[PDB]
Amino acid sequence: ESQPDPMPDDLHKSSEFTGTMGNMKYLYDDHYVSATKVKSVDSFFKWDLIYNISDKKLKNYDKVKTELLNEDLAKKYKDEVVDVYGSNYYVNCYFSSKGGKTCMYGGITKHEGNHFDNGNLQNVLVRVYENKRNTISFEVQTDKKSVTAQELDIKARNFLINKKNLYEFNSSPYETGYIKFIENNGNTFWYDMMPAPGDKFDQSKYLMMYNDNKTVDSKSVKIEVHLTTKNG
Amino acid sequence: ESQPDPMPDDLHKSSEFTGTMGNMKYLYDDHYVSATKVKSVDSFFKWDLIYNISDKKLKNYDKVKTELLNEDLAKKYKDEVVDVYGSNYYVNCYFSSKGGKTCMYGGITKHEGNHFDNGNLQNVLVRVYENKRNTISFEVQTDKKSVTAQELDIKARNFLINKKNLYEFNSSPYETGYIKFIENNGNTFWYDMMPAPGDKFDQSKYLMMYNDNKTVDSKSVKIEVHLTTKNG
Amino acid sequence: ESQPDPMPDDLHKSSEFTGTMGNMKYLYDDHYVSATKVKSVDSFFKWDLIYNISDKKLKNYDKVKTELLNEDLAKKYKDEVVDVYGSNYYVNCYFSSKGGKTCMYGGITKHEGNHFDNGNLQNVLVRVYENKRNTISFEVQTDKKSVTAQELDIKARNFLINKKNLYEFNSSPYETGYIKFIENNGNTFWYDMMPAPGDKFDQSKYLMMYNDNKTVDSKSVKIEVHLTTKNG
Amino acid sequence: EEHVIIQAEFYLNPDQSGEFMFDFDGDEIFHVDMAKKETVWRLEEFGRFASFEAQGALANIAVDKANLEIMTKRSNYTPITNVPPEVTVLTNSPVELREPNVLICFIDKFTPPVVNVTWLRNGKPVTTGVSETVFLPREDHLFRKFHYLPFLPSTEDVYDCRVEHWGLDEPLLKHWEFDA
Amino acid sequence: EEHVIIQAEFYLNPDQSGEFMFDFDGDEIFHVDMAKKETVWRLEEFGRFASFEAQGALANIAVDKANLEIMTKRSNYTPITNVPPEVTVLTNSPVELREPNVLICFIDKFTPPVVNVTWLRNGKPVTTGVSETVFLPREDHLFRKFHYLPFLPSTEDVYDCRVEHWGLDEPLLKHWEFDA
Amino acid sequence: EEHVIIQAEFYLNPDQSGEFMFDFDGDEIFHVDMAKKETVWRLEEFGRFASFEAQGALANIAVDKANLEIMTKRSNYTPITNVPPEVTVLTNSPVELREPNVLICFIDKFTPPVVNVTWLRNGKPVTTGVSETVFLPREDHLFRKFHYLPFLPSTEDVYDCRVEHWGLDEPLLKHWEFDA
Amino acid sequence: GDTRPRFLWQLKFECHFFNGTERVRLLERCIYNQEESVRFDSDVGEYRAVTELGRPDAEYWNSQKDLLEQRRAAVDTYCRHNYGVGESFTVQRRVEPKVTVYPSKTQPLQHHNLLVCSVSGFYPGSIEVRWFRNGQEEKAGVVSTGLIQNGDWTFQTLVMLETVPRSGEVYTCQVEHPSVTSPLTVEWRA
Amino acid sequence: GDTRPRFLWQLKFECHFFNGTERVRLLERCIYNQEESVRFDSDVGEYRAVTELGRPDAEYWNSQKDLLEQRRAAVDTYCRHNYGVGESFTVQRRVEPKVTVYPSKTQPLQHHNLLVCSVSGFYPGSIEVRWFRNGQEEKAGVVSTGLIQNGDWTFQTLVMLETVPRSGEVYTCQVEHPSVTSPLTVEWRA
Amino acid sequence: GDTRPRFLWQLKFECHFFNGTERVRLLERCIYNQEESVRFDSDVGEYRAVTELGRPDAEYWNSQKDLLEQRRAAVDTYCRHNYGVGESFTVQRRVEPKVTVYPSKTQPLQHHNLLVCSVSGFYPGSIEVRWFRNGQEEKAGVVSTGLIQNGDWTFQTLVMLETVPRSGEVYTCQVEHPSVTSPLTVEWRA
Amino acid sequence: PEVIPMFSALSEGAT
Amino acid sequence: PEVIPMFSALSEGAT
Amino acid sequence: PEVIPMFSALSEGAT
Repeated sequence: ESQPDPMPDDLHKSSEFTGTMGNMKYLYDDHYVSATKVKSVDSFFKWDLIYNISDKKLKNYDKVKTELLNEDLAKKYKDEVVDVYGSNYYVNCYFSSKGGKTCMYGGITKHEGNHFDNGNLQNVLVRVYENKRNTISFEVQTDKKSVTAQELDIKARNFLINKKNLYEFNSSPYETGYIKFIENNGNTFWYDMMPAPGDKFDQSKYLMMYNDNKTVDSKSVKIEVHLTTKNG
Repeated sequence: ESQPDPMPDDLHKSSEFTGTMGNMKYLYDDHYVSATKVKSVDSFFKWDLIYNISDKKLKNYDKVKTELLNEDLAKKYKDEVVDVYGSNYYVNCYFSSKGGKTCMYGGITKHEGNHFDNGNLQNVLVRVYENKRNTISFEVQTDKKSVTAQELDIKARNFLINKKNLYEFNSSPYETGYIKFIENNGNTFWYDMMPAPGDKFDQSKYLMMYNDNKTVDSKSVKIEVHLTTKNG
Repeated sequence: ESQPDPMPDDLHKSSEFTGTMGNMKYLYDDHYVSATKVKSVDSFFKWDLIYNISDKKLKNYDKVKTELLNEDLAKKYKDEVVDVYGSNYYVNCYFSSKGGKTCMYGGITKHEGNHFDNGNLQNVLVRVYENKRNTISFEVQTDKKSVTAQELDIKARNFLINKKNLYEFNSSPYETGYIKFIENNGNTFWYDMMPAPGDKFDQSKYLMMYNDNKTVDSKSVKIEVHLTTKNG
Repeated sequence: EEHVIIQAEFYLNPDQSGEFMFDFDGDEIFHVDMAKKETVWRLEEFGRFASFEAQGALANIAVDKANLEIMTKRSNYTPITNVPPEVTVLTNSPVELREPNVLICFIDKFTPPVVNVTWLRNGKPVTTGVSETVFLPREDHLFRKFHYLPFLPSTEDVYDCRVEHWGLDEPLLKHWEFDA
Repeated sequence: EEHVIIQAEFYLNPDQSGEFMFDFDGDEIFHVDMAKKETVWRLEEFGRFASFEAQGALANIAVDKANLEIMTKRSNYTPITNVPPEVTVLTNSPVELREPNVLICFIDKFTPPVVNVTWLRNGKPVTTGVSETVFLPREDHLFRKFHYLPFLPSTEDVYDCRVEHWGLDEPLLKHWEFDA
Repeated sequence: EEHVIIQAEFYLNPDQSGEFMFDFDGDEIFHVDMAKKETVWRLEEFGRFASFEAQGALANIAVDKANLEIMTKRSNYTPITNVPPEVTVLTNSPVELREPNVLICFIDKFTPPVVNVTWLRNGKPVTTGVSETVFLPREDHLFRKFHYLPFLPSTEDVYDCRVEHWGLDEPLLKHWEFDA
Repeated sequence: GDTRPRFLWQLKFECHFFNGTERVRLLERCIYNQEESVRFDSDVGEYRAVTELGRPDAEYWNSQKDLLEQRRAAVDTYCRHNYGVGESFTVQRRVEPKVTVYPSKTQPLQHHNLLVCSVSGFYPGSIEVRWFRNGQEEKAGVVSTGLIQNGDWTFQTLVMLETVPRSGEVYTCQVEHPSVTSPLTVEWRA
Repeated sequence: GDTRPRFLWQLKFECHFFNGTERVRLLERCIYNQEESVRFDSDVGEYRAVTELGRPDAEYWNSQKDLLEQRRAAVDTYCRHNYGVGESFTVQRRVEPKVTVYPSKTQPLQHHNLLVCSVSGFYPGSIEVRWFRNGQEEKAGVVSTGLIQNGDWTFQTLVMLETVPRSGEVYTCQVEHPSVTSPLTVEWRA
Repeated sequence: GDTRPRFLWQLKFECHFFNGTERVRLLERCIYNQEESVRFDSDVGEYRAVTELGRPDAEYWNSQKDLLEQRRAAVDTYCRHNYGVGESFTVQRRVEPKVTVYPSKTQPLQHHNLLVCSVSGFYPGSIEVRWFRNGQEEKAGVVSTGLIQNGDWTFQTLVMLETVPRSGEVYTCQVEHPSVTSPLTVEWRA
Repeated sequence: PEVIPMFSALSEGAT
Repeated sequence: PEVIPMFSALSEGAT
Repeated sequence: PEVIPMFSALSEGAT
């Protein structure tokens, strides 16, 4: 079957997080690694792959290490021409390789025949619910037929940050939040959108959820963002 | 298996009935419809049959509608020569047919070869228990080999009314009461003899229990009347 | 499987016994019946056997009745040349037979090929634990390959009485105690070493536990005596 | 106007069908079970705010039958013209995979008030959790009726509402499948 | 008189049977289990109102055996004459279908005190819930005994109390069936 | 001296094995799970008395790899000489029948830090309840390691600790059976 | 097979209420098969045959003073009465609608986006659904499937809107219903 | 097969009580196989051989003063003692009878009705069962199966009554037992 | 098969403590495959190449003042620090030994009894096991399997004693361990 | 509160 | 309360 | 209380 939806107790509450929400916002606000038709060139640990991807933006890195859930997953893509898309971090990003470095998890998709002829992008439906009621609906776009949930998730939150202040420097307008993916085969899974309780946000630990390199069919997958305001 | 005997909580208490017990007495005190070798002539609803039976006594009706538990039961006896015996009511007796009318439930038995040669009647044992102890015992009689439990029940209560004041105008000497039938095959079933709690007795609703047209073998069936006085 | 070890609640407490512990000590302090190569000569009840065994010591008896768990057990050894070893009693020792009498339970072993050539005795390990910790260890000896647990038990307690004051005239230094036997096949069983709660010790009733005539392999069986002091 | 409360009843020969119900703006408030002789509220809570003496429906229905007999004879036994139903299948709400929903089979604009409705899950008859309403009135004097089937959407299951009525030359099957 | 309390005991050779019991107006109060060496009250509650030191029965029984030996020799080993039992089967109370009851097998007027009794439900041996008493005394010095079988009446089940005794040339079967 | 606390770490090419642990008088205090990026205390209670920031091991290990690369090249790619392990099987305590115990497979004096260990109960692989430690340091710079197997003694079961290492020409099997 | 002719007879008492219980009209109607034959309109005051088949009844019932008197007062004793009794759970019954906006699975003509505003599970049936493009109401392109009565005291409806989407536009679906004091809105960000 | 001769020996001490503990008699008896050989009757005061087989014992036991003295006082130390001990749960034990009346499944001679009065589960065994026809006791036609001792401190009995039933007659079964202060009655209405 | 050459690199920081935290020595050592190449000994004060392979590092690291300064103070900031932190559950960890005495399953030379004193499940490893024959310590015949470290913060050891058993003798096994204030003793009664 | 029904009127001949 | 038994007397020769 | 680690020093060339 699929992953059971969360119960209010299953979700992180921003009210229980006393750190700087800006460090969560940072991961999704016009922040991401993107590369097309590349192959890994090294590996730190057997479950990760390293690519030569440069920071077109601010030249902050030219080497990117992506960690996967296990060796098989890393073995699968080691010698393949792929595309990369994910949210990177620097705090506690470590690895040597024989130029700045940056880190991430999952985000790999085979490049061969996974694109649309002539710059055609695929729209994906995202419906936002605030306190159980659909408030706004929109679409995010991707250039891949089979895209990682991470890519879609990142794009959804980028949008919500700008238009719903999903994340602010200190705290958020919402108490709980989770993004749910529904596949055309009935299978569903979700991610908690709030930081773990406490006074410090561990970017590396949080992004590790994109570990599984979960992919979905962009032309048929649907997305639902469920949020709640503290009181209502 | 057979119907589980009643627990004190399962039985109606006359003390919880504040209506006129005389309306219950009315149904069993020298009160009954009886007809021999007749066939239905109409039907109001698919589960009932209507007969041309006259009130030999006080000329109170010439049409009788008997309701059954279901259509099959009504279909079974529709075109048969039968005998009828049951307790009728007038309050809320309704039906049209193309002379007074009266109503009842079940009470039908095939007439063909169900009688005893030369007015011979079959005696049936009835043992009365007051507070778990056999107080009196007697017999009721029927002219049928296979007789409805309703006929036997009616005759038992007619006797108990005259000799034990089973029912009086207002209230009864007994708190609870149920008449139990024991068939030669071990199967048993019982009827509550007291009116439902409340301030009004619904004759029609109460008699509906004779709905199933339950029949038993008169030469082998046994009857037990279990009563209790309020205190003892 | 084997008999479950005792829980503190499963054991008799000497503190709850207000009789004379000397009557328990009596059963194990240089006290026992011993005979080699003999055959029963009578029987009181079908589950017991009677032998002509004299009291070499103080000439207190020349007839011994041993009771078994059942007839089959008595039938098994009735006409066999056996050896006897057990703890006898006199209080409530009853039986007629056609010279003093004494009584006991079990203690029978076939004599044929159950001994060691040239007075060689078999040592058996006994480890003593006081409050869960091994305090002393020693061995008891037997002349039989297959010996009754009763014989071994008796010898162990004889030793502990002299060297650990296991039993004293009035009361014991220990609160609880049980002797556990471990067979080379993993099977285990134990005996409570304290008298039943109360103000009177029933020797006959207590020794009845040796009823089953339980035997074990002397060259491989191990013994553990577990005791506890009232406080510690 | 803004509200209409209708007390509708009928008797059909030779089926011997009788019905007595109350309607509020097109929605049934209750009807009477002629066999158990009791009031059946469309929604449970209604029965806690009001009551109805079922025996009243039984008295009326007896008069209605007598009248049917008179009228039948008065028209020179002119029988009713069968008018076949319009059948539509829909979910009570937008459908989402593995999200509980209810299939609704709407049988409308038909007479006489007698129909046989069955549900089919992948070509096979479904009985679990199905419910239905009694015949509801229409201004044109024909009838409406609803049959429901609670289900869990999936791209594997396909359904059919199979309707039979003397006005239909053959049984009508309305298909439904997840196409959203 | 109005009451008789009897202390009855016996020893039988070569069976080695020993018994020690107390009788009140024909009903056993208790007997002693010679193997477990304990008092067995006929009815549980008796044991809460009185007690008996079982060892006393064991001392007596030993004297009884010695005496049996003396007497056996004194009569020039005159063995006992087997007297076969009268067997009757009855229910402890009037029988009613599916109404719990108990079949009682009464073995009376027999000696020596040794019998084999088995119950048969439809020709097959029954073991469930059966109980029995010890040999009870009679003024004529023969014995009585009761075996019980709790059951649920029915027109399908038939029972038999099968009794074996050296006085009976063949096993005696007393049949019982619902004929009420 | 009386106490030694060692922080030991290593990186192995081309296996890409990395380890970071703390040792107290030969007993591991904790090590860091490089994948989950967390501290794993040898004994649960340690983690309630102290803490360690796992990210620190990850920073070090990255430097250790870079250094391994430099050194590998500096030695003219001189590969390590395989040194086969000494394997011993023992129970953590004296064995008694049906008395819970634990089989310990001690793999010592070997390098490089890579081994395949499997348990065998009567010639078949055992997986239930088995646990193991990480590679522990030795003064001679070789390694030690422990694998455990909780079991219930019996004269029927026989075990084998099967060890594979590039220094062993063939897999080594250390047998164990109840001989006490 | 079963081919016997059927003969139906319906009886209907319709109570029509205007401005609550301000004005009430009772309409008693008899229908033989599919033909209304006779009726009593409280506005008329007596029975009137609707077809020849009913003439006998209109005449016979109008000759019964007790009947006519009862029929004439039913607007009070029957209609206004039952209205007072059921008012709390019928006239006042209110269940808020579930509103969600998403593009249609259709989308025929390419460079166009057909939007679907789904409104369901509501009661009463009275409801207003409007579409807006950047704060101004849309008149054309709007299409509805109509009000659907589910038969369980619940309604639903879909109101589509054909659009030529431009990045930045905000297409709003507005719903006004007796269950809420202020309108419900669900936006589509193009 | 097992054909060995058996040799039995019984010992019985009978305590007979009259008027409670007013008069008590102890009877000690020895029986070889089925033959009582010797006995001690407290009314006699010494052992008496019952048959030649017992002569030696009567003579030998009578020569033992301690034995005779004990036997002579047992009527107090044994009989009256154990009576005091068991009195509460034996002499005073009382369990009321279950009484039910129904016709016999027999009914041989036609125009006759054989009635069955079933009385069971009672204790002690002392009980009086009588039949009455309209208030007057019946002497003839009455037949009993006798008192049945169930062996579990319970008794039962059936008392039939042959009758020539006449509508209106009341045949009563009356039961008097130590368990009840007033008689129990169960009527048969003919 | 997998036959690629392996290349290992170990880094170890050893803190040696004498008299608690009275004297502390830090030893930082680097090992290429099985060869220690360079190290920093707090007693020396700077890095020293252990083999030619490490010369470059000793020279390069000694040229970094910040590094040397940190290494020079680590004996306080690193060693004494972590000792204070782990002291309660390491240096002070105490688990009492399980002691049991029984003869060996061996027993080679006949008229002799080889005794086994089993001491297990204890911590720390420091422990003293001695055998005594009637109160006087045994020097010869004693043999140990040595101290076994189980890898789970537990130790065990077996100390045998060859004897010529004589009825009455008392062979005692004595165990002194930090977990107990007074020695543990388990006797074997010969 | 009780919902009150209107009662059916009998046609002539049906009476 | 204890029920007291009568004790058996031994015949001569059995003694 | 936190256990503090010593940090690895980079060889020249690895830097």
